[PDB]
Amino acid sequence: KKYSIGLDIGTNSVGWAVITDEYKVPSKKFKVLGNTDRHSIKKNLIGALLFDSGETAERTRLKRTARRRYTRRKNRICYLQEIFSNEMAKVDDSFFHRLEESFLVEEDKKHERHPIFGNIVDEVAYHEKYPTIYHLRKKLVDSTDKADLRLIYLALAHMIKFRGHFLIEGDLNPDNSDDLFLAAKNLSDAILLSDILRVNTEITKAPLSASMIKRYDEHHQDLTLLKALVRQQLPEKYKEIFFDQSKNGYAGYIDGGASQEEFYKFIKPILEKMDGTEELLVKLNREDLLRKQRTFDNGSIPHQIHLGELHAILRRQEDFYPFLKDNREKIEKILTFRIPYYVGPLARGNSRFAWMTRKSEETITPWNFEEVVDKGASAQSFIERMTNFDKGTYHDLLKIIKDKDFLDNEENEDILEDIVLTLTLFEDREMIEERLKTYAHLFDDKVMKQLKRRRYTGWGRDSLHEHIANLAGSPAIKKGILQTVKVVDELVKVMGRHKPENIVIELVETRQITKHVAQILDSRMVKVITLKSKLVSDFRKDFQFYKVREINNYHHAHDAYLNAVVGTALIKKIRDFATVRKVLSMPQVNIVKKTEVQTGGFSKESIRPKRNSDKLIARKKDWDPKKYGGFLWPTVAYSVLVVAKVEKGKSKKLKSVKELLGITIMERSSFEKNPIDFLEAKGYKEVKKDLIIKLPKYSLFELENGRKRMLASAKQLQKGNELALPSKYVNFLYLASHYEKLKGSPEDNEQKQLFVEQHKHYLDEIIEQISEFSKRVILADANLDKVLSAYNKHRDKPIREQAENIIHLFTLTRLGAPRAFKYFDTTIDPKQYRSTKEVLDATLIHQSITGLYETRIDLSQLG
RNA sequence: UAGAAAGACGCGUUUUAGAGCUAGAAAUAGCAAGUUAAAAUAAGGCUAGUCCGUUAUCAACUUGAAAAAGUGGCACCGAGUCGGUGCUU
DNA sequence: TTGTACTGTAGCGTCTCA
DNA sequence: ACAGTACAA
Repeated sequence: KKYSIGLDIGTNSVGWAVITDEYKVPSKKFKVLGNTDRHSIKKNLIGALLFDSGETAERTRLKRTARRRYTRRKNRICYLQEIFSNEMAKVDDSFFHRLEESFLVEEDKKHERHPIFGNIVDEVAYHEKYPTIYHLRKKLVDSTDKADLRLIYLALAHMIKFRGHFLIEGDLNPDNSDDLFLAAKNLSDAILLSDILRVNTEITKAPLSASMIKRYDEHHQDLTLLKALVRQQLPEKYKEIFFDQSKNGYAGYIDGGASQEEFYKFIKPILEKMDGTEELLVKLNREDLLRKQRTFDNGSIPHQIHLGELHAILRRQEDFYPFLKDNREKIEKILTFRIPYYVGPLARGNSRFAWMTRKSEETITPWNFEEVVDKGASAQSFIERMTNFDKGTYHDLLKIIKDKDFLDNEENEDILEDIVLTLTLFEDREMIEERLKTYAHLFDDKVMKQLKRRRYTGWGRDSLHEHIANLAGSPAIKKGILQTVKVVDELVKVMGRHKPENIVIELVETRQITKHVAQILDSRMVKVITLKSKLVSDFRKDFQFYKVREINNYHHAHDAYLNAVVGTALIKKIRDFATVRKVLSMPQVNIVKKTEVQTGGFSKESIRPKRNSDKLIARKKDWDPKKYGGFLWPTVAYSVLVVAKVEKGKSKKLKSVKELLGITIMERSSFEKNPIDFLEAKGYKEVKKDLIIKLPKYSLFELENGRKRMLASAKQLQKGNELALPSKYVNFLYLASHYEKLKGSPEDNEQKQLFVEQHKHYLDEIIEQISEFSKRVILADANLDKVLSAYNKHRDKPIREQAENIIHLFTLTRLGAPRAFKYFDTTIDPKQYRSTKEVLDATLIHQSITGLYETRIDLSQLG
């Protein structure tokens, strides 16, 4: 009539147990549903839940921020094109069209394949005249001659597509340098520009283009010297270095994927043993030898350099094109504008992150930003929304008031709370002034213009899904909480809604968890015990109950049992203690890997080159991956068992087939919108609508002779069986190791040290046990012959290392995916179950959250 | 020691553009050149925003657009992953 | 033409704020 | 986990 529940809480596992007063685990007969022969199974009330670790939201946050970055950059270029469109339609209406179609292949383009000029000779002449865009930028800054609008748009679009960082708040004009306050400020500008820019010998308003043009010319002359020198000294490696793109040469540096430092470390011995390269070595040691222009170290350039160059070109070209003079400040705004950090996304109430408030409901652009956005309300909403609700100044403001008695004034101190509220919340000078506006008449101008600098820091301290969705903490650590609440719900469900007298659970987080599960007694209709792990740890050492975590997953459920037993024993206090030995040795433990649908990214993110394979994913709707390339390795959401007719053969025949097919994550929406039509799109005919079965990852299949296999994907399986050793074997395998810390005392505990050699033969029987279980459910032959041979050739080694590598040997047997393991001195290579045909006639198992209730679907009776 | 949200930057990848020349029946061989740009950066979605799209939730079966609710006897002896016995309606 | 065995492939660095 | 090459039918 009385039962207790032991719970072990972890990132991946929730061990559960049902304990009676003699510490017995009851064994009860459960109705099993489904079309199979059985209608009753017998299973023990002890088990473990296994699931994948939960994911933190950091990756999703970075991906969302990158998405917003690309969206706003494309919007910047769209603004610039919108400005230039009226004038540029007069000369080349198709110019922007060719720019957007530059990605397409020659037959797919709606205009000529040369984007900038639309004809071969002009494009070749432009590339010869300006080898890079930086040559064009320097030419437009320096020369006062009229320029074509295509070239000016190219320079400006390169300016604002890649505008550089915003870590500088002043002006930082690039021509300032390479009354002590102003001299010190300008010399600070000089030291930062010397960190950014190397040298400018002949003065120009475009020092970045000058320095990188020097970089390009130096690279050209040094490559010419390298070609001549390698031809004159080492003709056999010329083919290697300047043609082979795979051997990390200069050809690998340019055409291949070699970065700067690997190319340097490859070329350095080459320029060391051959002579005449002292300048080349000293340039390599400066990391200035054959540099590119677009380089990883360009993150240091402030946006003010690009802004100065852009201002220079528009001052040069305003008289030729008065259209630029009409809206010069607009293009300068497009470079210099940035969404404020406190505003947030510019939504219209549709985001789940946005908090901004707008005044006048026009579309927000660079130019009307400060007159449409209520900066005050948005800025205070930034700071109020993430500060938690509730569960010195006596000597400091004396300076500002210049009086202590008026600091001790009592009547008007609510607004005095509210000024320090303002300067604890806000930071911006104008915006602190705008929220400080309220108190203007109480004080003369100098004292609040001094007082606004007084920055303050610090702060003084239903449905179940929505009842947990409001909780604090990371989304990764909460998964065990949701699963444990659901396991408790089912364990009270199983026994006619009889509450347990005591449940025992596994620092500050679990102190909060104890209260959160304690609120259930009045929120959701159970003496919860906050058991410390140390008590179970020394108790498990005080007796024979050693664990070796490398063997199997049963020790989760065993730890749940130990939790329940120690908790009920504890509450009962500078036949039962006889029962515990039997209950540890039980071979049947309900272990459930949680069937969960994979959610996440479409595939591995690297875009593969063009290939003739049909497994490349189209990275855009029109972009056929035969020609354009695309992604590989899509993530499957879940498998789907489908029975249908498929025509096969040149003389096609409507042959019936049963197989499972994988739904990838982006096909999931289209499949669940209309399953049959998606399946017919895949080539299946007369699909049986009601016979379709959804199969998530870790779907469990039971096969003949008790073999269980777990489903990893539509094309891959996992081992789904666990071996249980007798506890004596586990005790030998534990006590064969840890000699420097096992005994704890030097001579009384010696029988633990002596225990292993008088039972060395257990290791031989454990060998036969592993072999019998591998002919049972692993069915690996060659790997078994390998491990038997390796055991026979090393069986006389000292006992500690033998037992440690016997512990290593259980990777062959452990639940989950097969993996390589070293044993003594040889890698036993794993095997991969790429054969899902064997489960299309097996017994599909649907397991409840505890795994007690089951549903058995015999697939061979379908179709 | 780590959790959530916002604003940015620089690379990288992919396709195209940057006329390769000479000897060539050709296979290929010698020679020249290489640094840059455009576009995309989850397919896309509709509430069409300079917004949203990788976090969280998810056995089966019956209702419910969904939300959400409901659906499976006991005692004993054994233990190769659970087996059987008897009582019960 | 359809399954098995063996080997290879897999986005990232750096900020600023309350 | 999936892709690609290399073979057994």
